[PDB]
Amino acid sequence: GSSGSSGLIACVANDDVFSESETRAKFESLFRTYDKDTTFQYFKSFKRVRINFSNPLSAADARLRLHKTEFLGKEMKLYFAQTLHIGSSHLAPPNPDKSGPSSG
Repeated sequence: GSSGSSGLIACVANDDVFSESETRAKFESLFRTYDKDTTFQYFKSFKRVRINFSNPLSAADARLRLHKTEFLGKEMKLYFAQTLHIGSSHLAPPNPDKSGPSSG
């Protein structure tokens, strides 16, 4: 699966978590602790946090180890990011180009 989806949309109610103060870290550590290549994307106003992982494994544990779990006293939620971007078969791409794929 060259291009696989391994993200998670964590919904936090603590408006503070959306600050550089520190409250944020705590939230990150929760996931970061698992994977180090995990990326975090905070969306102000949308009260959403997209956490991308390096493998479809951690993403799972990140849910059980989190979610409803009372995060600092406030219950947080987590949804499985549906795919990456719009799919569906469309106008086939133009002729390919020279390339040398490696093993996997």
